[PDB]
Amino acid sequence: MLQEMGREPTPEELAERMLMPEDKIRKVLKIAKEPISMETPIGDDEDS
Amino acid sequence: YSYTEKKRIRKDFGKRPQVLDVPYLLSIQLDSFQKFIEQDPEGQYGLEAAFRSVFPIQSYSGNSELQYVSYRLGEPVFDVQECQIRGVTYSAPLRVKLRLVIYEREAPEGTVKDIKEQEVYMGEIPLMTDNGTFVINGTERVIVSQLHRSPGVFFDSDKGKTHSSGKVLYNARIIPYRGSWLDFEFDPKDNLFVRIDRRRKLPATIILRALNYTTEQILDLFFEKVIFEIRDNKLQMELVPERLRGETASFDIEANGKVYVEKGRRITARHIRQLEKDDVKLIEVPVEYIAGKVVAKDYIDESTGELICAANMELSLDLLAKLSQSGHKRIETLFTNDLDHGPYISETLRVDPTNDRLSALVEIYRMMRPGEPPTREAAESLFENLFFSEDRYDLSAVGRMKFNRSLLREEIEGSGILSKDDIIDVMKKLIDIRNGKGEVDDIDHLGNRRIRSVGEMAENQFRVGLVRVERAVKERLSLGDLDTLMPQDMINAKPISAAVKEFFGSSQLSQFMDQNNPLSEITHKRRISALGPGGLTRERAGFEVRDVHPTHYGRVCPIETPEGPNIGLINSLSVYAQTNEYGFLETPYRKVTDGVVTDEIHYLSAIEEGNYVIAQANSNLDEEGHFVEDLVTCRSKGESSLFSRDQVDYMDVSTQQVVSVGASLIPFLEHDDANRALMGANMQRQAVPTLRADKPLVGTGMERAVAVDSGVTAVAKRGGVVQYVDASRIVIKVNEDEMYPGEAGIDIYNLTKYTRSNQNTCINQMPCVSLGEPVERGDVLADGPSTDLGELALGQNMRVAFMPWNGYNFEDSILVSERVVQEDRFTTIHIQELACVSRDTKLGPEEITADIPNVGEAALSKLDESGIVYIGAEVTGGDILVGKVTPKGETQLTPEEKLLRAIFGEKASDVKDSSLRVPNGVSGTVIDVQVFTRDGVEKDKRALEIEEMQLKQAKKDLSEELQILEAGLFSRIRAVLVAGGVEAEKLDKLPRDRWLELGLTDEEKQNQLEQLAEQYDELKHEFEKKLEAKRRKITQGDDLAPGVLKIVKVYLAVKRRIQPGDKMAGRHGNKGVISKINPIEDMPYDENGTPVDIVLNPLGVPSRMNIGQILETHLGMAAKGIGDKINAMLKQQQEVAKLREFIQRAYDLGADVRQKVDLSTFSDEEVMRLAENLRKGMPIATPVFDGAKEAEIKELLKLGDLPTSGQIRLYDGRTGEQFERPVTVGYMYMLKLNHLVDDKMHARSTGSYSLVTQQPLGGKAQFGGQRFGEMEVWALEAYGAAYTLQEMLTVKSDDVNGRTKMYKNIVDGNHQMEPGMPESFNVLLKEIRSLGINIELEDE
Amino acid sequence: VPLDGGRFATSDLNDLYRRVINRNNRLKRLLDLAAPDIIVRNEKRMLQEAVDALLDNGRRGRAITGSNKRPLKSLADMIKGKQGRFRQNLLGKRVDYSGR
Amino acid sequence: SEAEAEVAEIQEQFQSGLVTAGERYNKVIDIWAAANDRVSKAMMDNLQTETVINRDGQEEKQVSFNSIYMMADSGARGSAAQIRQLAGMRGLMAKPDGSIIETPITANFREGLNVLQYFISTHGARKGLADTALKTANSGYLTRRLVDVA
Repeated sequence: MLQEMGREPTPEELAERMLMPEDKIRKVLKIAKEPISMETPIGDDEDS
Repeated sequence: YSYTEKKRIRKDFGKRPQVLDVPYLLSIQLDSFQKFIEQDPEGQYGLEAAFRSVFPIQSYSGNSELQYVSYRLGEPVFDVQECQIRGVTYSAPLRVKLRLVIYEREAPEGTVKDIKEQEVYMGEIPLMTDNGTFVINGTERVIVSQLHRSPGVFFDSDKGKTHSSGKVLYNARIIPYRGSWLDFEFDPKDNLFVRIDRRRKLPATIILRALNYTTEQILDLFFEKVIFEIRDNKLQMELVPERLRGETASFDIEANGKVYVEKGRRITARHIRQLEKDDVKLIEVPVEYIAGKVVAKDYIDESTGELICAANMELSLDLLAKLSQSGHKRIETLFTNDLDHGPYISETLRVDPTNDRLSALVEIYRMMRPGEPPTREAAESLFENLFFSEDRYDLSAVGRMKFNRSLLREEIEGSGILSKDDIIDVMKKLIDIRNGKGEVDDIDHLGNRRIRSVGEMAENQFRVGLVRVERAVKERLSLGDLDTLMPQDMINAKPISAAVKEFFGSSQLSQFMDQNNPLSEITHKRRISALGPGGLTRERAGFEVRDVHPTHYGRVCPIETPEGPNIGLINSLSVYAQTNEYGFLETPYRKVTDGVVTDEIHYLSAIEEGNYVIAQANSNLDEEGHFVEDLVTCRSKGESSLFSRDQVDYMDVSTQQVVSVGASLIPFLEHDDANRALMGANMQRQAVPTLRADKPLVGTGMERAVAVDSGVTAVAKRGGVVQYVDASRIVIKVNEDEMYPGEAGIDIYNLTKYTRSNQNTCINQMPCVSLGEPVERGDVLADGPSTDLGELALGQNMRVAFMPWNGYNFEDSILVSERVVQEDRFTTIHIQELACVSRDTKLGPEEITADIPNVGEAALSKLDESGIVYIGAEVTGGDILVGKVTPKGETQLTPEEKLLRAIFGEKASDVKDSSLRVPNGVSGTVIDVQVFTRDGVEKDKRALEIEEMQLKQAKKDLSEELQILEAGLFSRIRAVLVAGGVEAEKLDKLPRDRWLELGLTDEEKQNQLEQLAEQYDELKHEFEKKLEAKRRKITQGDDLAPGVLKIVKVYLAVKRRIQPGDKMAGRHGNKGVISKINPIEDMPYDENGTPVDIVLNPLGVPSRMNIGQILETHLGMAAKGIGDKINAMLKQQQEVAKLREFIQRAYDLGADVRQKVDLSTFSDEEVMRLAENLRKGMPIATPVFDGAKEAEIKELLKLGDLPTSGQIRLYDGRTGEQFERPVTVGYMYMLKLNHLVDDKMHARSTGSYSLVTQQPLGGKAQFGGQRFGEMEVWALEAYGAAYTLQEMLTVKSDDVNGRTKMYKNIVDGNHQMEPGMPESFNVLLKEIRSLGINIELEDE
Repeated sequence: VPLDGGRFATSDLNDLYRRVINRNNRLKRLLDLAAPDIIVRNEKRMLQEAVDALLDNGRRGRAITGSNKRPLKSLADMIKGKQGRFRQNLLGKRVDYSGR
Repeated sequence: SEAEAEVAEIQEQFQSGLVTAGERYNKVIDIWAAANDRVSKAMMDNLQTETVINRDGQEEKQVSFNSIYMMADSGARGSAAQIRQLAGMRGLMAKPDGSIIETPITANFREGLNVLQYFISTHGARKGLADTALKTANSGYLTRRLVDVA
């Protein structure tokens, strides 16, 4: 769809083409990410 | 002069005529960007460099490959403003032209084959402003040019490596631009060795054998063949006379029949000269001379094929006999004189065990691949891949060049790939250095060091994205179908763009900029480091590189450090310098000829400089002759001294070019120490814009250019006449010639009002200008937050005294009056924002609506139907500004509350609060807000209202735009017709479009009629597209995260006024902190009852010595005095000519000033308005080094009719009487800071805690407790406060039961203690036991 | 533990137990099946690897990272250095009832 | 001027080739140090008791009433070398190499530095500053070790 479009297709456009409704799109979109490891120093310097 | 100069003139006292007007300043960043983008045909850079380096790419067959043609970028979808609005990165889209070329492999390359010569979108690309920045999620951010060690070749030696030796070892290092590294090294044992990438050692000769190679040609190469001839019994041997040089004669070295030399006798230069003289090459010599010498080459008996002696074998006399017998009355041998040409090679060779080339190949493999079973092609392909493959290896012929020069070749270019001659020439040169001829390199010298600008790094990221591409490419090429597989059927732009993102948001350099101060931003652009990948680290780095090198001069400001662990690592450039195109530097210099300084220029390197001999601009010319004094301070060789006059190559231009900008702007600092200088220029950046724009009156001169080049302001892009004005926009008519013919020449500028600084401070613009006035191009039209008339205003100048007062300025501390507070002048603004989200939950959607339970209606009052605040409201902590609620479950409770609600009996809610509220401890003003809602989620009531308001406002603005434009063009429409007949009122009253029927001169004019028709339609068409595009731009909803249904946000307005604790400083180190404001009556004051503004403690100066602040003070009293002369003359309302004399006199006062000016040139109201501008005090420029002089402070305080001592009898605010002695008085220009108690101080009673450890938190933002270091505990170790110890160990921190106990006991009045045991203890014990041991407690 | 997005945060450790238990599962699973001991060896070397890396990740072999490419904090590391317990949170400590 | 004529003479000697370079180094550096000392005597005698004030008598002087000197004599702030910095030539300068430079400073803060003179001040300035930043860790490390024993 990107090649066809040249840009990012929307949840609705793919709700059409993937053949299922925006419920499940937005649903799965809520789900698919991973945990981010407490011990990361979001303090750029080693303080936090 | 120019218009804005005329309005306010700053005097100057530099006298040395400068040659140069400064360049543009941020040229470097924009140029690297340009380089990266710009379509280089041939010198491939950045993009084209990448595609060229990589493409074409083919498959495994010999049919199919992919072929570059060209590329293109598009316009951005989003303008700049919508991007930072939406929190969107700005960028441009990308197309590239690809040709899927294949070849008929049945044919040889029967190229009439499938071709998909088409175009491909992939990935947008963030882009630069016309100013430099990149916005990321609407976050203007900056990335900085770095320096690193230039590639190539670098030699050195360490002093003391083994303790028994305590001696030096010479060693080499080299790298390419790309690919693996390589290391030559000696040992103490006079042997070269080798390692790659610091792999383990090798005798270099192993690899030499690896190079298709034999020992024969070694010994041909490195050494001469010391030839013998056994002429039937006895040894005769050839001899160049200069082989025996400083050599002790072993035997009675003689001739045909002549002794030049006895045994044990040094062969002087004389005997060499005799030997030379008499043409004597061969000498009768003892056979014994040989034994110990080494054969040159493998010799055999031809019948045998067997070595009577192997090559690289010491010689003897049994072998002498044997060889003479075998048919050898000549013997080459190896030359060896440590004086002349001595042994290192054969040492390593006899050490070199690997017998054949293949032993070399395999052991080289085996170090390269230890454990792994060697095969032939493994090692072969391996070695060639390392340094003979174009792919994994390049020099970036800057390298290649450098290597020619490290070899002194003719050439400069080549491949990115080695040759063997290069290698051995390095080997030879290295051993030559070992012998003493030549040197090793230096460090901290700038020709060893190369920059890294942006497009370089962009390019690197780009091509590694092409790696992440090309793997998958190759597979799907060799594997998939060939006829059907489109070029983009394989393409994944995702890792490419994602890596662009990673670098743009996770690099060390991707950074938020400092727009608190145009100084701070612009210098932040002009910062440089050595950090990150291919960089260094604090704990690993040391001292020497932080320090100065002489060759910084003219190229680096040495003044510029952050006062922290980056003591010398960080540093910014200087002023007038430039880059070598390669990534090194240059600097201009005035050529000097015959004594005559040539005004020409040559941007010399760090390297050419030391050769020549070069002069200062401090010199006093002999009026276009030569230098006046014989002993001229010249410099060459990396050092300066005194030489004659015609003896000069070059000269400097100006006395500043060493400096940076914040370094440049401090006057008199030649009279001042450096520590206070650098911390001053540091604090010079941390400044804050005040409410208004007060200038200084002491200057340097450059500040105009800085007020320009940030791009913060408007400019006269083109001169013209002011057309229309507003407090948010201003229109100009462009001059006729500056107006292009196709163009209407009507510029506008819509102006940035109240707006967020990244450090949360207020932003505006305002016209410093009037209407109906001419303007020459480049003039500024609206000043900025910290600027005035195109010049800086970081602070405010005002009154001072230097004396103690009752302890109220004890240690650098400050006292002030109250008057300032009544003038509010050091008052400023801030901005504070908040936000909220409409999510969807498992249970349902979070609802945004005014409806709430348990409603203290007080704050509900200011909310609307949808639960939203009305604009112009005033608030404070805890107030409720947005009503959001959440689908809730239900709960249960204890019998006591059950009975409670049973007697109350309020009922039935299954929804929970999620409303937004002000932080406790804040109060501000409501200004502006915004909602984002999905394109697909319905736009709420006021959401539609706001977007309707926006379509209104925008459509109004664009209506006005095209309206005015269209009037501008209907001007032409009416004008062009008037001299063909006339329809004087037959034209006007009847409708406009029906003028096409009136009097017509049939021949030509109908084309005009239908061209009028054409433009009438064209214009409304252009508005139609404007309308539709803009309206869809406005109405299109939001690409919001999953669950995020819509969000509102809010911006406040807050001000803050002065209070003790708010730091304050000027430009001289002159810090200080406040203890008090003072009533005006308490002011000590003068005979004339004018009290003072500031008092200061004169203790510390003769130790810190920022003495320019004194001269400044003198001048600060001085300058204003003239403004008062004039101000009286204005109120007294005197005359033109009086002031005219007064003033031109005042200008043409100093000794030998460079600037020269007239009045009579100018007309009257010009005089009036500059006089209006100067009444507060005439401003002045002190060039920091060629400033004015005390004679011109004193001539001047005279004219002000003051004590030239500048020091006065004053009287006491409290007692009225005179003090002992006088005190110096005058004005200095002062600054206040970010460091301010309101954002700084904090208290923490009791609140949140940690989770694993139950411990109080840190940070005022989350109500942070203050940690105590353990040395604070050591304190009461030395005191013995066991109970406070207990307290602060246990109850304030960890013990839950303890903290609770204490809470309730205090509210009982009870001040009594109870311990528990810290949670962390047991936590450990558990962890320990998880590590798997039985720790345990021996209970009592 | 979660955040607003239903997007969570985890320790450095949980994967250690996860890999360990899974490799045990593989091991016992393959002991049901009477394979050659070559793979038995390979699995158990992975086992001891995971074990002593849990005890100390960056002691013995090339240290172990996540997607971070930062190495993973050992148990031992938590007891250790300044962010070890002793020096971090047992001797110096945040405190209630104070201000500045 | 005396110093200039003398270094010109020693220049002529080193040109002649009798005297060496390190000898000359010690010679020049010592005589500049003597020049600084003479300047110090000059300025101190010309400041500390520069004040002549008469009481019931022709002339007599006492301790000066100048602000700078009494700041030095109280021990509140200042010191003779610091007053020399503002007023006199202040000694000579060691480059970051650790060497010591042959040509000391001529003017002062009152008159105004040279380009090169301040460019030269930079070296030892930054040297002492990095030391300011980076001698303290030794102290704290040391300290907690010491107490860890005891």
